[PDB]
Amino acid sequence: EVETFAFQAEIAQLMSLIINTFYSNKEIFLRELISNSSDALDKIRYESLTDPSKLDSGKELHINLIPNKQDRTLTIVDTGIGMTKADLINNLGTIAKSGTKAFMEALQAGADISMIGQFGVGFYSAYLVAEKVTVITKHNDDEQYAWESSAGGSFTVRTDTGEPMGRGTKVILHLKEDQTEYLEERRIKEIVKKHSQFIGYPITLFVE
Ligand SMILES: CCCc1cc(-n2c(=O)[nH]c3ccccc32)c(O)cc1O
Repeated sequence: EVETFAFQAEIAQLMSLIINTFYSNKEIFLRELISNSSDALDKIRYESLTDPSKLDSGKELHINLIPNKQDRTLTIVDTGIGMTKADLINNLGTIAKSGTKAFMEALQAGADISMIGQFGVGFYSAYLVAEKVTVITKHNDDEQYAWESSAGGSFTVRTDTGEPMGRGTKVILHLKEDQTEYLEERRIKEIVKKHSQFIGYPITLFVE
């Protein structure tokens, strides 16, 4: 059972802009995804202060970076609060309609694509380097779901019965053929040190 949805016009326009605009500084996609993981981890940390049972689905708060050269994928895994099915469908928990508007207005006032995260739509910077993105998530209040999109105006949502996660979100980037540098250990280390050196959770870079 696969459900197919149309992106709202503003989000489809944002995705087309990220895919078709000439912009060389693509590495910022990783900072944006680590930042989103950190926000998810802050949220489960805060909720767990008053209700420690929210950590029954996993006490470890961390971020893993998993490159796979054979599949040409870079996966970012976190054990944050996760997302419900309703949040996935509602632009992955983002204010994507108003955020896209504010980002578009900023771009005309002197901003560049690297400032995308300031408008709450940093997730979509994944399309600077990925031809397809799969988001697997598990929130304490819902079942495990997989969201997927190759852009083109639509996304799918399905239940995910393979590999239960416990709690959190997994973003799988199916890299564009000319963006395989982001699977190289030295390149990932460089980007984490440059843009994410002070994140408040352990970031483990897996090796092959
Ligand atoms: C999948 C869209 C963006 C994104 C979102 C999340 N995320 C969640 O899964 N729950 C969140 C609650 C607050 C902030 C970000 C959250 C994440 O853990 C990683 C991630 O890359």
